[PDB]
Formats: sequence, structure tokens, C-alpha cells
Amino acid sequence: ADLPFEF
Amino acid sequence: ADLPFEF
Amino acid sequence: AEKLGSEIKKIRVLRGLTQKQLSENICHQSEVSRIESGAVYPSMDILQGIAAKLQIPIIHFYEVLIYSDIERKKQFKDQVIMLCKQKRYKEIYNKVWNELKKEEYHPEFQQFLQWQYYVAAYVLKKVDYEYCILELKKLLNQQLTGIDVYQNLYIENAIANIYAENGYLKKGIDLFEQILKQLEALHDNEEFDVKVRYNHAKALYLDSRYEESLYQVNKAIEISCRINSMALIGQLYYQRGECLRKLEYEEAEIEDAYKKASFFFDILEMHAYKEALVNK
Amino acid sequence: AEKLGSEIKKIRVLRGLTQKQLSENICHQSEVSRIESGAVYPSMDILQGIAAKLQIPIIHFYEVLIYSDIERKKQFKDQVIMLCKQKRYKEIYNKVWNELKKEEYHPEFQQFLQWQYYVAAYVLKKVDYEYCILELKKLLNQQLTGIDVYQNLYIENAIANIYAENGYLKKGIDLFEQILKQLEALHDNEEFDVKVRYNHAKALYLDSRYEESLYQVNKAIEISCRINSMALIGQLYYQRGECLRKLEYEEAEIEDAYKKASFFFDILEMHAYKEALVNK
DNA sequence: ATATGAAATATTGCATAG
DNA sequence: CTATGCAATATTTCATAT
Ligand SMILES: [Ca+2]
Ligand SMILES: [Ca+2]
Repeated sequence: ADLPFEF
Repeated sequence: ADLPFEF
Repeated sequence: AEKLGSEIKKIRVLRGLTQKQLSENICHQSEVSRIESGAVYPSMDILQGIAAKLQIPIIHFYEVLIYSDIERKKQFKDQVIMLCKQKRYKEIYNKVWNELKKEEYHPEFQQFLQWQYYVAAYVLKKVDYEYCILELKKLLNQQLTGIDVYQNLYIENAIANIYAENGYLKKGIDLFEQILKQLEALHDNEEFDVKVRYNHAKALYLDSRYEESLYQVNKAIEISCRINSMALIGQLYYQRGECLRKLEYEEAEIEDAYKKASFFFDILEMHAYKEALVNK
Repeated sequence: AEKLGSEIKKIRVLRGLTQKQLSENICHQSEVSRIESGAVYPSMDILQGIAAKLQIPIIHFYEVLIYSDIERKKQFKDQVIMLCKQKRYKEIYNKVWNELKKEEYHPEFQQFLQWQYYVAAYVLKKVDYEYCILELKKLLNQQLTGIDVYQNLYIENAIANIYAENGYLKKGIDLFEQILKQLEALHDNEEFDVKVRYNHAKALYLDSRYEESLYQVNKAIEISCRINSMALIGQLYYQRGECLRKLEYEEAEIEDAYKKASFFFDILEMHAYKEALVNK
């Protein structure tokens, strides 16, 4: 789940 | 020059 | 007028507000009433508040101010624009022609129609380059104001393209430079800026000014990446490949640009453009 | 309001026109004088005219209407936005904190700073997920109007992201669905739509709903290609590769998605994201 | 909840002045 | 070229009415 959430 | 101009 | 009024009332009802609710902290409920009945134009303060509470871009209220069918017109413009992007000039020619023959009065939308119709007529070889240029110049000579602040420059870009591809490189290049100069003065339209630099890069290349061409390409590619636009980026990489070849760079640098172009042509399904990628 | 006035005078001088020239077909020259001196707010007709002749998006005159330093604030906002995109949360934290301690009054801009500061604080682990959410909810409870109609939705998206990455999948997923619904209603902001679908897709995936995740992913990829946006397209291909793996697609289809992601990460120089691509 | 007369405010045009 | 008094128009509020 390496990619971050996009704020 | 195969690509067209961009209108 | 009546159009703004019923448009505010429609959107208010859609939001389940009443005139009193809408009016809170902005104005009296009776002014909302008189605004919706079209008895009065509202002041900046009141319009601003009303647009905010209703969550509408304030330009929307100005767009509907004078001419009818504004939503349909905007979808029409968007469709024409996408088709132009896809080089579907036949369809543009037909679609725009049907719309033109309604003879409705709306100067700015009229102009957009004529602009696109002439370009399509020109590309389909129904009219010669010189007649097209003259008709486009006539639209400019309208000194038309309008909501879309860039339309005159869009027409200028068309004129410059046509000069360029009919041997008039110097006049084309010089009009491209004027356009880029006019843009720095206007608010940002970086996608347009990318398109102009691309057309310019093509003209420069046709004039054998390979280094200046590459300069414009790389500048246009940098803007493209910064604003996250794919609109012209495949074409730009192709063009970068073209210049790299003429300037005698290493084959791997050259092949890189062409592979990158091939990538965007694939995923954006630009089938036409894929032809140009034979033998590289 | 004398700020509007001198903005009009500043831009008229910059365009070389005199009051008489500007007033033509719009109003009397003396009304232009009174508009530039701040003695009067102009009506929609007159403003629309002045904006057209001066080639200025009408929202500009509304922006500068009440609060000061609007050009600088807008560049600040775009900077923060770029940095957020790049995941440079330390810098955001410092940059926004400095601006925040000027204590200037401008509710919408202050709300933007606070939103960004809290997210930055949370990502940096200076504050816990629960406190971040409560502070964000308080910005919402401001019921702030403002120029940027999407700001509350942006705050809701942050809230939904934080629920989702702290185990509250159901709450996050339900908040994403509410945002997409509220978007149906508002004017098009299709980049934001793409971003929400992406975060939503991540949350669905964490909840083992692989098929629905891929649905949202493919929908967002389609929207991205149609609007020529690269902003999240790399991440989307990566996510689609993730979904394809769980759904047991053929190895080639899986590899395709990851290659497309690796392409975008490269050319967009997304160095961080490149790690996730180990062993695929 | 909305709408309208009448009063109070606010704007714009026309004449004119620096 | 710009600015201002003053008259002419326009808008907004407050008090009511349907
Ligand atoms: Ca009126
Ligand atoms: Ca005033």
C-alpha cells in the first residue's frame, strides 16, 4: 500500500 | 512533416 | 433582467433555500424577490454573496445575463473543441454549419462558429488558404469583446498556422511571436501557451531554425509537465525527436523522444499521429 | 471600496486607454472616473463591458473587491498546492505557518492555510489523526462561503483520506461517496473528481473490494484521458495494476498497468512513488 | 413564503470646471 | 484628460398584504 492518499 | 498544425 | 432572475430562483429552489434563507447576511428578502423577478440588477456585494451561498462561479451569472441557451452553447463549444483536437474536420464542418444556419444573434458565439467553420473549410480544401486568412482577419476586425478573453488570440493562432504551412514562415513566425507576447500580458492560459509554442516550433523547424525550434519544444514540454497537461505532449516529444535528429544528437537521445511520443499516442488513442512514427 | 477602483485604473493605464476611450458604448466617461475613485460600485452591464474591453476575467474584479494582496495570495496558494502534490509536507508546514502568524483577516484564505497546516501537521505525525479530523470538521462548521466554491469539498476529501488510512474504511468510503454526489451538483471540476475517485479506489481496495476499486480506477483513468490530465494518471495505472493482481488477470495485463505507471513516474520525476514499483 | 408601495440609498448621465 | 454638482435613474429597505 506504498502510495500515499492524495490530499 | 507528417504532424498537423494545432488549430 | 428576467434571465438572471429565473436562473437565481431555479438554483435557489434546487438548493432548497427560501428567499429569506438566501437573503440572510446579504440583503433583505424583498430584494431577492425583486432580483428573481428581474426588476433589478444586483450589486457586486449582493451578487457575490448570492453566488457564494449558492456555490456558483460568479461568471455564470454574467454568462446568462444577455443571451439564451447558454448551457447548450457551452457543451457545443466543448464538443467542437474536442473534435478539432481529434482533427475531425468533416464533422466540425457539418456540426458547425447546422448551428450557423439558425442565424441566432449572439456575437461571441457567432464568431466562434465562423472561426471554426472557416478553419474546417480550409482544411477540407473547400476554400483556399488566402480566402480563409482574409475571413479570419475580418473576425478580428470585429474588435469583439466577449466572455472568452482568448478567442481573438485563438483566431490569430489559426491565421499563423495557415501562413506557416503555405510557405509564409516569416509572417507565421512573426505572428506567433506577437501571440506569445500578448499572452504574457493576459491572465494565465498555459495550455494555449503550450499550443502556440508548439505551432511556432513547427514553423521554426520548417525555416531550418532547428535550435530555436528545440528551444520552444523544451519550453513547451516543461510547461506541460508543470501544469500536468497531456494535450500536446506526445506531439511535443515527436517534434523534439525531429530537432534532435537535425542537430545530430546521439541516436539514443533521438530514439528516446520518439518512444515517449509513441507512448502518448498509444494511450490517448491518437491513431492518425501513429502514422508519422514509421521508421524510428 | 477603493481597491476595485484603482485596479480598474491601473489596468486601463496599462492598456493605454483613457477614461473616454474605456467608457465608449458602455457608459459616460465621468462614471468611469467615479468607478476608479471608489465612489461607486458599477452595475453588471458596466462591469461586464469594462472587463471585456480590458480583457480581464470578471472574477478578478470580485477577487480584489474586499481583501488585499490578492495576486500574492494566489501565487502562495498555487505554491502550496504544487508542494502538496509533491508530498513536501515539511516545507508546507513551515511555509504556511509563517503566513499564518501574520494574523491577517481574510476568512477564506485563512481557512485554506489552516486546512493545509493541519494536513501537514498530521502527515508529519505532529498531531494524531483524531485531532486533525476534529480541527478539519471545525473549518467545515464555519460554513464559509468564498470565491473558491470547492474548498469545503477539498477539506472533506482530506477528512475522508484520514478516516480511510486509520482503519475507518466504512466511514471513509461513505464520505467519498458523499463528495462525488455533491460534485454532481456543482459545476465541473473534473481534476478533483479524478482525485476523489482515486482516494476512494484506494479505500475500496483496503476493504478488499477489488472489483469496485478497479471500477473507480478505470472511470478516473477515462476522465483523465478525456481532459488530458496527467496529475494522477501514473498513480491510477499503479492502482489498476494492484487491482488486476488481486483479481487474477493475466500477467501481461498486470505488467502493462505497472509499465504505464513507471512511464509517468519517470517523465513527471515522481521519485518517491518510484519505490512502490519494486518487484513488478 | 413572496410580492409591492413608498421612502431611503445608491448609481449614472449631462453640464461644466480645473 | 479627469473630476464634481446636480438632476435623472436605479437599487434596496421597511412596512405591509396576499
Ligand atoms: Ca430596472
Ligand atoms: Ca457609494
